[PDB]
Amino acid sequence: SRGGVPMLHDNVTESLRRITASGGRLNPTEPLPIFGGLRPATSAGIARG
Amino acid sequence: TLDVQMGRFMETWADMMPHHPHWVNEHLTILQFIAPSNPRLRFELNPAF
Repeated sequence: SRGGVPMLHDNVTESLRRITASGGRLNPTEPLPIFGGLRPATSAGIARG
Repeated sequence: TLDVQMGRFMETWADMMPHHPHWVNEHLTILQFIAPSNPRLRFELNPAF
């Protein structure tokens, strides 16, 4: 969720949630549109935590 | 022969490669090829083939 400012380095911290989100279940996205309430994809139903 | 297509060898190893390394993975301790959700595993397979 949003509020920030633009743009003179991107695609390698693009190596940073395409190279960041580590160590557990499920991990994120590539292309970056804007400004919403944001209902997306499929995840999981219940066994421990 | 071995002087020309040679070492000018990398150049035409740039019709080619700076995207760094995928099953390149060979150095740490037990976990970034035993945790849950990843691009490069559908390959390193069988006791056949």
